Amino acid sequence: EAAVTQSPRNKVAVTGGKVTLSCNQTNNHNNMYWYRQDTGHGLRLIHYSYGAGSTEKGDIPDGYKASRPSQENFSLILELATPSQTSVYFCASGGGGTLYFGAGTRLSVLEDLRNVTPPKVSLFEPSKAEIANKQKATLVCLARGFFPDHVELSWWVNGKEVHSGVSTDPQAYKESNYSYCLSSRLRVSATFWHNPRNHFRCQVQFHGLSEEDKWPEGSPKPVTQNISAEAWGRADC
Amino acid sequence: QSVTQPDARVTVSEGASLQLRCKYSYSATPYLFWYVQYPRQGLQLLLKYYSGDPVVQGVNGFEAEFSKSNSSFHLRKASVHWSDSAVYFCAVSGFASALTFGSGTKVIVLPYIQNPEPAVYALKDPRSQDSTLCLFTDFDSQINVPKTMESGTFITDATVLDMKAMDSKSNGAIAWSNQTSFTCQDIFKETNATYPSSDVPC
Ligand SMILES: *[C@@H]1O[C@H](CO[C@@H]2O[C@@H](C)[C@@H](O)[C@@H](O)[C@@H]2O)[C@@H](O[C@@H]2O[C@H](CO)[C@@H](O[C@@H]3O[C@H](CO)[C@@H](O)[C@H](O)[C@@H]3O)[C@H](O)[C@H]2NC(C)=O)[C@H](O)[C@H]1NC(C)=O
Ligand SMILES: *[C@@H]1O[C@H](CO[C@@H]2O[C@@H](C)[C@@H](O)[C@@H](O)[C@@H]2O)[C@@H](O[C@@H]2O[C@H](CO)[C@@H](O)[C@H](O)[C@H]2NC(C)=O)[C@H](O)[C@H]1NC(C)=O
Ligand SMILES: *[C@@H]1O[C@H](CO)[C@@H](O[C@@H]2O[C@H](CO)[C@@H](O)[C@H](O)[C@H]2NC(C)=O)[C@H](O)[C@H]1NC(C)=O
Ligand SMILES: *[C@@H]1O[C@H](CO)[C@@H](O)[C@H](O)[C@H]1NC(C)=O
Repeated sequence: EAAVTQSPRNKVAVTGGKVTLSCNQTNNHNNMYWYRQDTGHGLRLIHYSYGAGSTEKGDIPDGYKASRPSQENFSLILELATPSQTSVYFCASGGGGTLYFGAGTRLSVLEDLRNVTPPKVSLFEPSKAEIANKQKATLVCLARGFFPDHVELSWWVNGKEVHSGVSTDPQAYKESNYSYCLSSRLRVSATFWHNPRNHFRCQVQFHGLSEEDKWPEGSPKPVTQNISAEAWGRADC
Repeated sequence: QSVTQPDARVTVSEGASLQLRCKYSYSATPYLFWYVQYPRQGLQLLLKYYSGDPVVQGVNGFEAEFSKSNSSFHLRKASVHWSDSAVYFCAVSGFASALTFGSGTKVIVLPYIQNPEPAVYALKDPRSQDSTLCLFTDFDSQINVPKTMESGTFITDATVLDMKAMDSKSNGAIAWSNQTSFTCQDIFKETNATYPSSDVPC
């Protein structure tokens, strides 16, 4: 086998909430660890275990509890979540030597849940100028107004997910104190853009509240959802 | 118990060599590693050292030399390539000591744009009147993308996109503003060749 899986991958919590991050490995490794990555600190060890049934504290164990129920499971329990705990958490399993990692869990612990807002995604069309001189067409997608920045932007052409030619921002930028933005380019050939049968779609999967979760406001619950903007190729002359 | 990476960022050109410095403070006979992180995934091990040969190799001629002598484990790559851009982390452990990581070093390798055509285009969002933004593209990897000044105006950081052709690498940055009438000519004032969306049928 080959796997270390974290869940949930994304999470929004309120100050004082209970959060449990899970990790399951199909490596039989005796060791498991929980780290948090933060700008200016790289990865810092929180807790770890040398074997099923036992827990050992890492360097910054305050605020977190760990629990290794069996060989392949290692959980981090933030009993009373605090804003300082919003971070990207990584789980790893290890056989005395090199560590095998998970994909990460994005966690936001808010003082006020009502700051959670989904994005508005806009699809800007290719410049005719660029098209004329370069025979290439850059479609740029722009998502804005989303508070948690737990999102993934994708491109779909004629129903199939596209990778060649795309370049989206590696990190969402904050455009206000509780609002983020993210962009992406999809450059195609003028020939391809000029075909009216070609259907372009910029998707942005937003991770927000769960159906369970209480929403303390008279507005739509900002639940997890996909939001898209699309366009079709245009003929020319 | 302690690892130190002095440089948080290293910008190198494709073709040029790369060295990442790592200093460690461990009582014991430390174990030493170098992990790399591609954008938004976990860390993948790059190379490791436990005992014997002080010079360890990894994938792609990535070398790391150990020295109790002066407590370092510097990473080196003879010639770097665009795909090498990532965050490189150094780590130290030991018998019954969990891995300790450095703060990381983001390596930004600039590709060679053979024939660059700096142009700033104004794009439009049809399903929204007034909605427009500026696309700065095809510039050379050495030029510095202008920074924002005002509120209500934003300029992203350069990104490099690749198409499926031998050339097809292009630099780009995006800008937009909620202002009444500011053009792409002034927000990207420190650059070359502004092609305006004057449009022509033939
Ligand atoms: C152009 O846009 C700016 C920025 O506003 C933001 O635009 C995007 C980037 C979005 O992602 C959002 O984050 C946001 O809409 C406008 O600046 C904003 O101006 C308003 C009006 O003055 C400010 O509201 C005030 O907020 C203070 C807070 O103490 C209250 O006391 C006031 O009662 C009032 O409501 C807002 O704070 C300010 N935003 C920032 C980040 O400074 C700008 O007005 C707009 N200009 C035009 C001409 O449209
Ligand atoms: C360990 O450091 C030595 C010395 O380098 C300098 O002196 C330090 C103590 C510090 O104050 C800095 O100014 C410098 O880092 C390195 O010396 C070189 O060693 C190589 C062989 O390893 C030799 O071929 C060079 O000629 C030496 N340099 C000089 C100026 O003579 C040494 O490389 C370091 N050890 C390792 C394993 O890298
Ligand atoms: C948002 O859109 C994505 C992409 O279409 C959906 O992804 C699918 O998710 C299910 C369950 O997670 C998988 O079995 C499929 O294989 C996924 N497809 C792809 C192409 O990734 C996702 O489910 C959608 N989410 C919401 C909340 O609507
Ligand atoms: C483009 O403008 C820059 C910035 O002023 C300048 O340094 C450069 O000389 C111009 N381009 C060329 C090819 O000279």
